[PDB]
Amino acid sequence: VSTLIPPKVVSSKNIGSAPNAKRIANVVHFYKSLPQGPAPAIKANTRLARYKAKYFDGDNASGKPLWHFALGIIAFGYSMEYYFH
Amino acid sequence: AKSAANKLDWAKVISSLRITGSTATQLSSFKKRNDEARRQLLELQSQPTEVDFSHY
Repeated sequence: VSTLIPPKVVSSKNIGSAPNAKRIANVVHFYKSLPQGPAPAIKANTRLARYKAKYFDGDNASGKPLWHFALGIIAFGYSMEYYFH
Repeated sequence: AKSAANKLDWAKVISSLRITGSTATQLSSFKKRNDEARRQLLELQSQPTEVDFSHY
């Protein structure tokens, strides 16, 4: 009966659809992400932290300090042998 | 001069591909083509709307 008008009804359409929820998720997801590996805190020491940073990161990740811990029990219990028997 | 309007109309058709299910905008183009075709045949069909007092 007249010139009907759905070319411009986008302004209040852009809430209900599914990429709108993904869009408002990931524009929030992107800003607080640190850019290029920044603030990783690669240097730390608390009298036991260099042990962790040298041994217990994902780079080395070897169980040989447990060996040393086992050696520590060889340092401990055998000396407890010297304290008991 | 209506050819530019209909050029814009087919530009809006190939952009109305983005909105499939236009209920009456394409029907508005239908009605304007309908009565435009009606008026052009009406003016081409029209005589000098008179009785010829000299001959007839």
